[PDB]
Amino acid sequence: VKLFRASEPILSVLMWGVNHTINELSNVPVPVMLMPDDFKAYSKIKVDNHLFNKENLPSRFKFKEYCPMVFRNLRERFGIDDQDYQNSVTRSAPINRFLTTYDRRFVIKTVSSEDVAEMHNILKKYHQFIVECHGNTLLPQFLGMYRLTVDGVETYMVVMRNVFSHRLTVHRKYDLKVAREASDKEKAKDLPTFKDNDFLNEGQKLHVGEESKKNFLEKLKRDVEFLAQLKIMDYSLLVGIHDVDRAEQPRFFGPGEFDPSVDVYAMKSHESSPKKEVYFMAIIDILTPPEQYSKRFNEFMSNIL
Amino acid sequence: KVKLFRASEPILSVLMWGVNHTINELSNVPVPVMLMPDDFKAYSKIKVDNHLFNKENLPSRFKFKEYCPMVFRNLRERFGIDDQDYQNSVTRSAPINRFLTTYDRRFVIKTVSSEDVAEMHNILKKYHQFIVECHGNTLLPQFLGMYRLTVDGVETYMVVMRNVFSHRLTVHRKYDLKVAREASDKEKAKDLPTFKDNDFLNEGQKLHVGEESKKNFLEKLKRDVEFLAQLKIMDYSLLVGIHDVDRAEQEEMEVEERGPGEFDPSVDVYAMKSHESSPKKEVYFMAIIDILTVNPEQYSKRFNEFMSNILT
Ligand SMILES: Nc1nc(N)c2ncn([C@@H]3O[C@H](COP(=O)(O)OP(=O)(O)OP(=O)(O)O)[C@@H](O)[C@H]3O)c2n1
Ligand SMILES: Nc1nc(N)c2ncn([C@@H]3O[C@H](COP(=O)(O)OP(=O)(O)O)[C@@H](O)[C@H]3O)c2n1
Repeated sequence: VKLFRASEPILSVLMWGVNHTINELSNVPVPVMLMPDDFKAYSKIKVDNHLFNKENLPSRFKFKEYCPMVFRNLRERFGIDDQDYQNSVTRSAPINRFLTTYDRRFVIKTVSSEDVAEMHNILKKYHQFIVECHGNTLLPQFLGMYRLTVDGVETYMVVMRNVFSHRLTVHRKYDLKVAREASDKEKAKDLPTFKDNDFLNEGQKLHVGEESKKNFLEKLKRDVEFLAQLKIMDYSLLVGIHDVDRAEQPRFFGPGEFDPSVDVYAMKSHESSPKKEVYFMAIIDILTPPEQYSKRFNEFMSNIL
Repeated sequence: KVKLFRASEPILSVLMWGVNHTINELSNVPVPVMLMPDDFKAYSKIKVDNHLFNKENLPSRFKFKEYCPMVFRNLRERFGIDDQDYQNSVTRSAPINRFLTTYDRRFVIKTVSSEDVAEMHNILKKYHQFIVECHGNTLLPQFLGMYRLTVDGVETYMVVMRNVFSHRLTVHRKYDLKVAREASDKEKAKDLPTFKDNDFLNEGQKLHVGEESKKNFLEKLKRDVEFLAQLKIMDYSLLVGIHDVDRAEQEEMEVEERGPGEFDPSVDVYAMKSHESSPKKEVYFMAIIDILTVNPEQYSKRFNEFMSNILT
């Protein structure tokens, strides 16, 4: 029995709605191809119960899913099974607006109306790019877009795949994009989002060796050249470090052990490295709309190995 | 596994979608220890506005409303009907025939008026109490769900109930029994006509069910019609259908050119096998119908006296 019991009611609706839309979709055949109307399409349901099923859901709420055929195909192209997607959203309420599924596999971010407009303006070219690189990309991986209405207030959310491991703790984090640095305020939280400058003054490097590095650089170049060819900028590269040794301090998951089909942004450290670490790296914040930025970004990221 | 909801008309496509949706939603709702009064005033409503999406068989825009869903789910249980069976008979394939039956001939769906829905509401508490007191064994209609469909801004009310006839045994002749009424020359020349009382009397058909079957039938008919009278209900009928075992044998064999008279009382719940010493081997289906509405007490008495006189 799925009760959709959640930390907040909007989360109960998110769970009900992803459950509902994924079931609905399972009755819609998979097309030979997507058509242009699939990029202008939407699913909308309005719920007015009365003295019924009110234990965990509101009696009245609205759920809208944008481009359901497109995002279903994207999910497939990212290797994500539709029932797995549904289970991570509905088996248990998401947690900590910014959320993750109970199982830490997927991320749910509240977004603006404008960001939705921007996702639409870029969706056809983004889908075409996803297919051209066979799902192997450092860009955000959008798995669904939804509009929730509960108490006459609309809330937009985008579900995408996590950059970090769903099982390996990320010990330090950096956000790379002038000069930007972390506040005495930011620096005082548990795991701070340190910006570029503080990572430079710290002097950490990531040794992945030539073989890994070459193909990684290939993929980063492809992504930023695409984002430039769409005149998008102010995007960042998010990078997280996991120290196996620190993690140390009946089937047992091993130390620094992970599944690359699941933690798709992860890389093991090279043999010639100071500490044994695992790294997660991917591009973020790509919905706020120059080409020159592509150049500075790629050169910046280039000098770490 | 894919359900397409393909139907000859959009209303049936919505019917199938809605029974599917409501039975699934219900599957996440715990089954209560008992019903509460709010369950008799409750309803579920969904409104669907798709756009350039999922348009092959469903309208892009439609609404579906289910009345007292907890109650009809309990009724489903008390009639021995599984919810998964219910949804499958309605949604594996479009129903056929407004008044229609599911593809598998198990269940019947009748359009009704708004007033019929109000009347079902006013009587539902006492009807549920009656169903539970008789452990589901009754000749009355067995209501399994009540729905309101809106397609092209038009509301259509529908009641799902169990078929009086067998889902496997062919009904060869049928009557509607309650002054004097008979079947029209229009009716009398139709495929399987609805013969009224007078044609049954002038024809002189009788039903040989043997003593024990007759006695149990008359006992439950008395309980049922006293209930309907205690509800000041009238204009209801007794529906009667005849299956000739020997004829069914021949017509299976004749389609072959190009057991017999056995049935499941768990499934064909209005059915009765013919007495051992009976001219022909027959099966009978009999039930009360049309109860969503000169004196009701006299109606009960006369109805019971009449129907008493058509059995052996
Ligand atoms: N005795 C009783 N108890 C109830 N609990 C009950 N419930 C409904 N009925 C009646 O049937 C109609 C159903 O559609 P409703 O009219 O209710 O549908 P609703 O009111 O949402 O919107 P509409 O105005 O667009 O139709 C009602 O107007 C009544 O005529 C009820 N009757
Ligand atoms: N096999 C079967 N099983 C049932 N449960 C069942 N219930 C009702 N019928 C039909 O309802 C109508 C009476 O109901 P009513 O609306 O007053 O007359 P019509 O307008 O339809 O002529 C008649 O056609 C009955 O034969 C049924 N047939």
